[PDB]
Amino acid sequence: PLWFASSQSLSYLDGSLPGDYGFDPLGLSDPEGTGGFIEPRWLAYGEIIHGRFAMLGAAGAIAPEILGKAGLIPAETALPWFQTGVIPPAGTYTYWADNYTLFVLEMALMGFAEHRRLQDWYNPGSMGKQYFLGLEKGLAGSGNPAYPGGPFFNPLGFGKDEKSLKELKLKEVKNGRLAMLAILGYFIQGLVTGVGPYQNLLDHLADPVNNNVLTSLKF
Amino acid sequence: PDRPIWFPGSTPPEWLDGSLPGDFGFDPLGLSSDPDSLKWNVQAEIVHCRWAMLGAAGIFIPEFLTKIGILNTPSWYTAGEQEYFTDKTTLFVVELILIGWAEGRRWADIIKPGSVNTDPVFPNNKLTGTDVGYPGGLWFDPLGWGSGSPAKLKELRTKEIKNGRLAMLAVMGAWFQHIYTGTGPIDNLFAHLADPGHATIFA
Amino acid sequence: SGANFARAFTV
Amino acid sequence: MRDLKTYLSVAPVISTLWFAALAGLLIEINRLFPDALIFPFF
Amino acid sequence: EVKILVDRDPIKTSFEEWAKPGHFSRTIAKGPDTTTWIWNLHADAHDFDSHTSDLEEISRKVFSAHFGQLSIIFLWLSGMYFHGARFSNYEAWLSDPTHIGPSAQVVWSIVGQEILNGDVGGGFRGIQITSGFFQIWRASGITSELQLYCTAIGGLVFAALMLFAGWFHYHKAAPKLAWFQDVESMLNHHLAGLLGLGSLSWAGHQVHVSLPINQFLNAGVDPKEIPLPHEFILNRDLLAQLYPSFAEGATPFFTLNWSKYAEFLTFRGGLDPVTGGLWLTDIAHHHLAIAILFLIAGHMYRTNWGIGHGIKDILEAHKGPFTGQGHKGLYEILTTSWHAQLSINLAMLGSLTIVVAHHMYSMPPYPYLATDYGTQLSLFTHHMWIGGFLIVGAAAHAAIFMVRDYDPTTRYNDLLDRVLRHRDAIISHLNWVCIFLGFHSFGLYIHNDTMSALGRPQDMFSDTAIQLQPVFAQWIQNTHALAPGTTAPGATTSTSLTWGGGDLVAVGGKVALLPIPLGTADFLVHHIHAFTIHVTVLILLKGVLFARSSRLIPDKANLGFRFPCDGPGRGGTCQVSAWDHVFLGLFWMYNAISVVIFHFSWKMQSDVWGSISDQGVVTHITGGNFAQSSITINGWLRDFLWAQASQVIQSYGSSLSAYGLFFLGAHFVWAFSLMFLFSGRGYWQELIESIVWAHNKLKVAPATQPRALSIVQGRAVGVTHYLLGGIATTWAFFLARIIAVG
Ligand code: CLA
Ligand code: CLA
Ligand code: CLA
Ligand SMILES: CC(/C=C/C=C(C)/C=C/[C@@]12O[C@]1(C)C[C@@H](O)CC2(C)C)=C\C=C\C=C(C)\C=C\C=C(C)\C=C\[C@@]12O[C@]1(C)C[C@@H](O)CC2(C)C
Ligand SMILES: CC(=C/C=C\C=C(C)\C=C\C=C(C)\C=C\[C@@]12O[C@]1(C)C[C@@H](O)CC2(C)C)/C=C/C=C(C)/C=C/[C@@]12O[C@]1(C)C[C@@H](O)CC2(C)C
Ligand code: SF4
Repeated sequence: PLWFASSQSLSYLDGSLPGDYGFDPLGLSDPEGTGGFIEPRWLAYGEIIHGRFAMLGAAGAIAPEILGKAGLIPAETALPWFQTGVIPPAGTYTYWADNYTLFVLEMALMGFAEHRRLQDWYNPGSMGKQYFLGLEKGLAGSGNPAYPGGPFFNPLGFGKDEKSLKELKLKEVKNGRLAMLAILGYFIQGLVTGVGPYQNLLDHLADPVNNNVLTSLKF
Repeated sequence: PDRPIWFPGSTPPEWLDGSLPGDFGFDPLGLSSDPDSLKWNVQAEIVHCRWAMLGAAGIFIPEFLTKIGILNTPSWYTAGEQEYFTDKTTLFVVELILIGWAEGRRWADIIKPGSVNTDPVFPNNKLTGTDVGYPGGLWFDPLGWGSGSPAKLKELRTKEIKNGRLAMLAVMGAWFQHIYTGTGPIDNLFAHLADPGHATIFA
Repeated sequence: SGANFARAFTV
Repeated sequence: MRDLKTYLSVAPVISTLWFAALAGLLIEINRLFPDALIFPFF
Repeated sequence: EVKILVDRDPIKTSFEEWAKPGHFSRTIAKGPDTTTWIWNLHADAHDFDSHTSDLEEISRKVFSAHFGQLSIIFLWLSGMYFHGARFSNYEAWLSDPTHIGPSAQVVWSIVGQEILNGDVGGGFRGIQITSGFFQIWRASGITSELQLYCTAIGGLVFAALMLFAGWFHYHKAAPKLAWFQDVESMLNHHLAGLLGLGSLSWAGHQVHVSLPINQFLNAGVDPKEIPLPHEFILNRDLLAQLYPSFAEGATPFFTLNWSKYAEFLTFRGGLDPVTGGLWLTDIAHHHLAIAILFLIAGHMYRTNWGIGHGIKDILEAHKGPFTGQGHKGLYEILTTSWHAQLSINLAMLGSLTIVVAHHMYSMPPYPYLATDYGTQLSLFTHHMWIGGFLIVGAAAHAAIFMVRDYDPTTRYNDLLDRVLRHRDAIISHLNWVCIFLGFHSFGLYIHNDTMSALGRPQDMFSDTAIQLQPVFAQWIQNTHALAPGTTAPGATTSTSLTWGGGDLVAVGGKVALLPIPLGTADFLVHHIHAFTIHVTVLILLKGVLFARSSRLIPDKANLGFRFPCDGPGRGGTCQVSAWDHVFLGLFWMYNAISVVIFHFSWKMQSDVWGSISDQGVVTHITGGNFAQSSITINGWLRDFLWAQASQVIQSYGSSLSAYGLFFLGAHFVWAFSLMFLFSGRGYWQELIESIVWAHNKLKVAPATQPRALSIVQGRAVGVTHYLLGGIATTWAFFLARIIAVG
């Protein structure tokens, strides 16, 4: 199972990683001359985190449109993913507080989460020592930064068997890559046609020949 | 040693062992690497804590009372402008002399720890305190709560230091609120509490 | 343009 | 902190701070007293 | 193959090294015994090649220094933009550019210097600026102050980012040696990435932002009513009304029928009558073509893949009639030593700057730039001085390489050896041609003066007695005039108006451009230019060639690049090092540049610039006396230096007094330089001895014993002061004259 594998890339890609298909034409994860933010472990961690966040965003950007079209949500609430107030020139919506107040609140909460994550990445078992209202016991981590586990992050006990765990890791990385591609498609479509992706799918299904990339670009 | 620190999971600097009251290993810039620097910084922080604490009390008590109909004291920002029984410069000079005597005594104590513990006029009086920044004696410790076990003393000093830090932050916040907005701090607090959503700095 | 010149002579 | 003070004690830095302070004092004196060709105090 | 190789934390950031000076060199690091130590600590500060010998440390230090320089440049740009935003009259100048003088500096009111706040116009007082920034901002489309504020903030942020990047790359992740020596990837990225993408993006900005705003401005609309630039992007109706072609979108470009875009991508050429500048459509078209060409040309060298070309293969495989084997070991020489690369790059940059100056005065690329005479004069003079300095520095670095980085054992080059083996013939022929050119060119002027003084005006080399016309230049001018009809079917008009024939172009009652005639004076002046250039080339080439060894001193390489002399023997051997040759060539470069700028200034003031009336006649500034008065030295001294200095000296009590003050100060510094240039060290040391005795008599003698400056330091001080004084004199004179009368 090799995709565009090169002689240089096949040397250090031993297959001991989920979704390791030996694909690296530019040789970024080469194991000599590694420094700064270029290191195979950091790159793998970043890929996993990107996949998770992209899956969350891809689900959340397409849920409201479908929910509104099905009639399960009030019409004034269902909006395309760029009319929600992210891009004020495209559109704006009103909430229970100003946009910048919500920005500050999200920044504070995400800082509290992400600084603890970063300190865990730096020192493995340090983060579960200091008193944190008793929660630190569940935040010790499993020693692998990518998959901390523990009661808080693995309450259902999934992936006890090593083979099942490997299969689940492969599923996670594949779904993350798919969601990243989907988010890129969302961005480009919203840049070109200026309409939510669900409406694009509906128009394509209504008449595929008259609705595609070519007709908008005309010729 | 294993006390809580400002940044959990990090390593505290080597010159903050943890014996000092109110310590959390917060000194990224390394401004207190030298010992004399440490002593001067400790004294400055203690004095700043006390002064800012008195200032916060004297700013936030009369203003809150004036929010009620009990008193009619004017706003803290305009206190300097309002007229009094003498020109401001004379009061400034008298205050300068009176505070300068005490500051000279304190500075002499700082340079030489045990040289100004005796009353020059009547030598029967004395100051029993045996630490720089904690004069002791009847004048400054009339109840005698200062003397005690080292653990209780450390706890009390930590409480005083933390209250002082909060007071400094509150005083600076009140000043910046008055200049930026232009209204009494209690008015801003009530406006924020009425509408926590939109009544922020962004407005 | 007057305000820009006045910025130097504020004191 | 020791070496920071040592560097700030070097000749060019001390010289430039001293000359800046002196120039500021002269500038402020000339602004407070606009112009003078003789000493009229005595 | 091609990869990223870095070292983690080669050095640790600590204040311990700051405490003691001179840590780079041990002899400096020992401690100061005399004052000379101080003067050494600055002389070897950036001599990275002598602190160590490993190439890795030198390369890392070079990278960090480059980052620091970039940060400084960004800070300077941010400061200029903020000054334009805050203390300026840009908005007043925008509405009425012809009758308002640009100004972006305001003086305080401390002592009596408030008289420097001259009345430029538009309800503002301040120092008039001649940097040409206002034209740049207007051509960019900026019509407010908030945009300038945002640009200044962005510049400050970029400066901070550059400083952080420099620190990070020196102290945290330092690239390894093999990373630096990968020139194929460097060339590919510098051609395709830096020069192609940048010009393509600028063409995008010009097409999308600058063109519509400038069209609205030229149409006569008030600046405060023009729509904001982003409204053009958001609204297709406005663009469609302004340009119908945009109504079709990007469809034509993908369909290869590009003629639809002929509305705003033209080939007319010439000058725009309204503003006296190049058509912005032509500039955008040129930028797009340049982007395409650079992107195509950036994919030539083989990097990490099968396709491409090898630099070593190209150099080795080239067989020619005159060269032969030739270029064989040049790759190692050019990839091993930094000094060769520095020399080549310096020469190229100097030549490019000179060409830039010529092309920029020939064809004004900004609106309302041609009619501003002070800006044109300042830009031309500044750019030519910069080019001359860079060209001079190239020779010094070539000499450094030849002295300290050349060995024939490990790295051998055939062409370099062949050049070295017959240096005498080269020097002899250069000397002969210099003598002949100078003799003829200056003898013509001397003969003109002598025949003038004797009352024999019919025996001159003039436009009436004996004619020497530059026939080749006139033929070229005629060919360029006739080219647009036949040689350039696409171009509607001439490339520039400087070529003879055509029509005068004037804006707002002031002449912008007209054909420049050529006669005997141009012939003589061009030959003088050639003479000075040849002499400077001779000095620099002799210094470079005879650096390693000479007939007088057979072992000049051991003594080094910077040694004052060898001794009183052999008849005297002062100034034999290549450093002294550079120090000698600086004066001749200064002479040549001064003569060239004088020629340009007088010709432009006499036969191009001026005023035009309603009837149609043109009155030039000096009455067109250059053609008859510039053939004698008396004419250059009387009609140019004496006549045009009235405005400089009679500026006392007015808003131009600083120019007269600088005029006198430059004279003082020029006279001061001769003190170091003429005297010697021994006298000063012997005087310092008596002064030191007088000091020791009163117990105030220092521990660092005073010492007179070394010979090389004395020569360097002399040449620095001389150049500074001359350049400042010319600067003050030019600026005062052209601000007063222009
Ligand atoms: C530098 C160049 C220069 C030149 C070209 C001239 C030219 C001229 N001068 Mg001026 N002059 C000069 C400098 C110069 N002057 C200087 C520095 C002064 C001192 C102030 C004067 C003062 C002066 C005076 C006082 C007078 C002149 C006059 C004249 C004329 C007389 C020439 C003559 O008869 O001898 C020419 C003699 C020759 C032998 C020519 C030799 C050169 C040949 C052609 C060489 C060619 C070489 C060959 C082609 C190379 C290859 C060889 C190969 C084929 C094998 C002539 C037009 C006289 C006059 O009034 O005229 C109108 C006059 O009375 N001159
Ligand atoms: C493109 C950039 C460039 C670079 C990177 C270098 C790099 C180098 N040069 Mg080269 N050089 C250049 C251009 C450049 N040069 C040009 C244009 C010239 C022609 C003048 C020279 C001529 C030259 C000479 C003659 C020498 C070098 C040498 C050196 C090396 C030592 C630098 C030194 O110690 O100075 C440290 C810094 C100083 C001494 C600063 C001196 C102060 C300057 C001269 C004053 C300018 C006055 C100022 C503008 C006026 C304001 C007035 C106000 C202050 C009152 C260094 C590797 C030296 C060598 O030995 O190489 C190994 C050497 O001897 N260079
Ligand atoms: C016009 C230019 C010039 C000037 C100004 C001087 C000046 C001087 N000569 Mg020199 N000299 C010159 C040309 C000049 N010389 C020439 C052409 C020669 C022939 C080779 C000599 C040969 C010579 C000899 C043989 C001797 C001197 C000596 C002297 C000194 C005499 C005492 C005196 O006048 O002090 C008056 C002092 C001043 C006018 C100096 C200028 C003061 C400056 C402007 C003050 C600094 C202010 C300002 C903040 C500068 C900052 C700089 C900036 C980078 C920040 C004095 C330094 C004699 C000596 O050394 O006596 C002790 C002596 O022995 N000279
Ligand atoms: C994380 C991400 C997107 C996250 C989006 C989120 C959270 C969105 C959230 C919101 O929508 C909601 C929910 C609701 C809205 O109201 C608000 C927003 C805020 C909008 C995208 C990543 C997107 C990442 C992408 C597209 C990455 C692509 C990478 C590629 C193609 C790399 C290729 C190669 O690197 C390889 C693999 C190997 C090398 O050898 C060769 C090359 C070619 C270099
Ligand atoms: C003393 C003080 C401090 C305030 C305010 C003091 C403040 C905000 C101090 C902040 C210090 C900071 C943030 C330092 C940070 C760090 O140094 C650390 C700790 C460690 C390093 O490693 C890192 C860095 C970041 C360098 C304030 C005193 C105020 C007084 C007396 C007010 C008196 C009055 O109100 C009354 C009573 C009545 C009014 O009518 C009149 C006035 C006169 C107005
Ligand atoms: S000491 Fe001076 S005079 Fe003597 S040879 Fe050297 S440079 Fe010439």
